[PDB]
Amino acid sequence: LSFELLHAPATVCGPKKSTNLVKNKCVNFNFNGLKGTGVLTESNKKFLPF
Amino acid sequence: LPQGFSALEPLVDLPIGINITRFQTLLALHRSGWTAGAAA
Ligand SMILES: *[C@@H]1O[C@H](CO)[C@@H](O)[C@H](O)[C@H]1NC(C)=O
Repeated sequence: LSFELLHAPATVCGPKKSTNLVKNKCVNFNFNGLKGTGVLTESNKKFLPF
Repeated sequence: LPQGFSALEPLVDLPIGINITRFQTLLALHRSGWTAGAAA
């Protein structure tokens, strides 16, 4: 198995990580590379699919 | 073109990384020689 590095997005890699979500507590979080800190709550907003 | 307003839904994203400079459309032709219906 040989790995190549070229001028490309280079999206060839396995699992990043996974964890369980806890609500109603102040905590840091990282979703899809987006970092943040706060308290998570159930949201009644209806997002569009995209 | 009709009036009114309507937003456009994003559909496809492709990481191709190539150069595009010129293009052409493609149609479908059927023989009954060949007949094509109205289209704009
Ligand atoms: C398209 O862009 C790439 C990146 O700079 C370049 O290597 C290539 O020569 C370009 N294509 C043309 C036809 O100039």
